[PDB]
Amino acid sequence: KRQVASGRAYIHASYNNTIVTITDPDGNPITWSSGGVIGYKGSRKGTPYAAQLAALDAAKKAMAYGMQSVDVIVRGTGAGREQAIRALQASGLQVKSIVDDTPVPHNGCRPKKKFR
Amino acid sequence: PITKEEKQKVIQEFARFPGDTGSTEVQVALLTLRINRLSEHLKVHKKDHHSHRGLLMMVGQRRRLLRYLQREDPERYRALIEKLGIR
Amino acid sequence: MRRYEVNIVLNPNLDQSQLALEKEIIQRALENYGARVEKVEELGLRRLAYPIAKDPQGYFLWYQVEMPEDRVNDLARELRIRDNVRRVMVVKSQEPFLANA
Amino acid sequence: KAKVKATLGEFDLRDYRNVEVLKRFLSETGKILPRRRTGLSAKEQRILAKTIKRARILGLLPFTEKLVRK
RNA sequence: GUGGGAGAGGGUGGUGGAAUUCCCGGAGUAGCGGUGAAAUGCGCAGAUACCGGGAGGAACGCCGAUGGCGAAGGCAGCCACCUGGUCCACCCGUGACGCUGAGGCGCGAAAGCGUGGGGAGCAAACCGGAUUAGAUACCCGGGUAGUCCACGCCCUAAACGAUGCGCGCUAGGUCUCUGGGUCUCCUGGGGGCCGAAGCUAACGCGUUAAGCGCGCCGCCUGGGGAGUACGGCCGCAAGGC
Ligand SMILES: [Mg+2]
Ligand SMILES: [Mg+2]
Ligand SMILES: [Mg+2]
Ligand SMILES: [Mg+2]
Ligand SMILES: [Mg+2]
Ligand SMILES: [Mg+2]
Ligand SMILES: [Mg+2]
Ligand SMILES: [Mg+2]
Ligand SMILES: [Mg+2]
Ligand SMILES: [Mg+2]
Ligand SMILES: [Mg+2]
Ligand SMILES: [Mg+2]
Ligand SMILES: [Mg+2]
Ligand SMILES: [Mg+2]
Ligand SMILES: [Mg+2]
Ligand SMILES: [Mg+2]
Ligand SMILES: [Mg+2]
Ligand SMILES: [Mg+2]
Ligand SMILES: [Mg+2]
Ligand SMILES: [Mg+2]
Ligand SMILES: [Mg+2]
Ligand SMILES: [Mg+2]
Ligand SMILES: [Mg+2]
Ligand SMILES: [Mg+2]
Ligand SMILES: [Mg+2]
Ligand SMILES: [Mg+2]
Ligand SMILES: [Mg+2]
Ligand SMILES: [Mg+2]
Ligand SMILES: [Mg+2]
Ligand SMILES: [Mg+2]
Ligand SMILES: [Mg+2]
Ligand SMILES: [Mg+2]
Ligand SMILES: [Mg+2]
Ligand SMILES: [Mg+2]
Ligand SMILES: [Mg+2]
Ligand SMILES: [Mg+2]
Ligand SMILES: [Mg+2]
Ligand SMILES: [Mg+2]
Ligand SMILES: [Mg+2]
Ligand SMILES: [Mg+2]
Repeated sequence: KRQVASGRAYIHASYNNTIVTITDPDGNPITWSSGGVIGYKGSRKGTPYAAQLAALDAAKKAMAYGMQSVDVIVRGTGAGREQAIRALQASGLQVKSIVDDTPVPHNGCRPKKKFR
Repeated sequence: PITKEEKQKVIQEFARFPGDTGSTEVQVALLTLRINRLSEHLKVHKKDHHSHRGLLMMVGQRRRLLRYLQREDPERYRALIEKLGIR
Repeated sequence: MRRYEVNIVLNPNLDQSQLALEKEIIQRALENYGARVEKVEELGLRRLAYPIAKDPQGYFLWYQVEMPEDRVNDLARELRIRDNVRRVMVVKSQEPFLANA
Repeated sequence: KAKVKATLGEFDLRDYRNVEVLKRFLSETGKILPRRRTGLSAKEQRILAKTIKRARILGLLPFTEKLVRK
């Protein structure tokens, strides 16, 4: 209900899921969407389809919240991490800056044994 | 460190004649100075083995030049020793 | 003694009496710890890369010194205790390596 | 796709305090450039390294930044 | 001796950013996580995703290498301090002062023990979840010792180049690290690759010998039994020789 009209769009992708968060330019969220937000259940969540579906969905939501100008931040490198951005470009919102933020350590933390 | 005139004191002090930087006298004083400084560092910094090793090799040096002096010129060796207090 | 460089970096929102007092206290610290001034270059106000103390920028002084040995570290502990100095670095001087010359 | 020290002044490598030059060797993210793309030598590069990290500690140069496009 | 140099060699003090976790705060719902697919697990006491603030511990991305240092184990953020080794140039000084080294003596990854500290992530044992002939094993979710620090033990290993140290001889080419030079090139010292002669059962090695020689040490004598048994020494123990 705020009537916002410009803001941050975060994509987040693991190979297990995708999550979009629309947010306002000082960082507070507006709405969000995910793989299971749309009814998708299992492994089916880490597809590019649901990536699309979710982007479109959160975009839709905020677009009814009044969103227009949207500048993107992608964290994570994953399955259809692309298809999510590739979707919400064609959402009708206007993608302003696409930025890749996938956060990486300077080597601090011993990783789960899966991971090396 | 061991600075330069910090060395010159010693070299000019144990010289056999003007200009000698190389004889057993000079060599053993120089060496022995280096030795005592290290013992000073290794008093604290007990934890440093990689310096300690080098100090072993160093006293082994000293000792070898000494066996040289002794076997070759006994008086000058008793002189050098009672000069440095050691052995 | 030995040839050192000091960098000091402070909070840019300091007024004149403040920045004065800071500088004075740095001087009185160098004196007090044995260090002498070879020269000064203070570039002052500039915009950093990452925020230091929530601040987008900072105020830089550069002081090239000569001083005793052991004392250096303790001197920079005295510098660092300051609340408006958000950073200090020291180095021994180096010869100006000219590369691609 | 030119090297760095190819177009550049012939300059002090061991100076951290000066950014204007030092930056020219970092990517869009803070990453210090590899040899192939820096152009310099092993002792050079080894020194460029230490200088950069020194300045990164003075906040003059960045530790890392964000990647645009994508 | 003097002049110069490279280095993640060691030690003590300090300090910087990313990241994980956790606590506080805001905004915001219905899921998150995880797999081959799942489930346990966590989420309305408000998770995940997001923005700000704090606490703490460990480890230092890019540079980074087919690279460097070290006797070996081994050594990567940055700054300072204490320090070992080593290379080159000058041809100055001593005058065989050398090599090797049974025995001793000391250092020696990881794990393990002892007494204190500490504890983010990981994680034997362990508690659970699906697989599915069956987990008690691989896959998933928890998790304690341990991992870290100080002090004292332990002395092992594919501790490997499976190649003991030292010196002298014996084509070259090529790639590189680091000094010196009159700097297309030359000349020392490291690290690789191809290859003369030569060696080798073959593979292969070949101025970084596995070539030609000398010196000194260690070691070997079919496989199993068996690195066991007895004894001795060391060790709190586990255990080691
Ligand atoms: Mg999934
Ligand atoms: Mg658009
Ligand atoms: Mg080091
Ligand atoms: Mg919260
Ligand atoms: Mg449910
Ligand atoms: Mg429940
Ligand atoms: Mg935070
Ligand atoms: Mg805590
Ligand atoms: Mg690498
Ligand atoms: Mg090794
Ligand atoms: Mg040194
Ligand atoms: Mg001569
Ligand atoms: Mg003569
Ligand atoms: Mg022995
Ligand atoms: Mg051990
Ligand atoms: Mg251990
Ligand atoms: Mg036990
Ligand atoms: Mg313990
Ligand atoms: Mg875990
Ligand atoms: Mg089962
Ligand atoms: Mg587990
Ligand atoms: Mg091997
Ligand atoms: Mg063996
Ligand atoms: Mg061996
Ligand atoms: Mg032999
Ligand atoms: Mg050369
Ligand atoms: Mg040259
Ligand atoms: Mg060579
Ligand atoms: Mg060669
Ligand atoms: Mg070959
Ligand atoms: Mg032949
Ligand atoms: Mg033969
Ligand atoms: Mg053959
Ligand atoms: Mg040989
Ligand atoms: Mg052979
Ligand atoms: Mg038999
Ligand atoms: Mg045994
Ligand atoms: Mg027995
Ligand atoms: Mg007993
Ligand atoms: Mg055993």
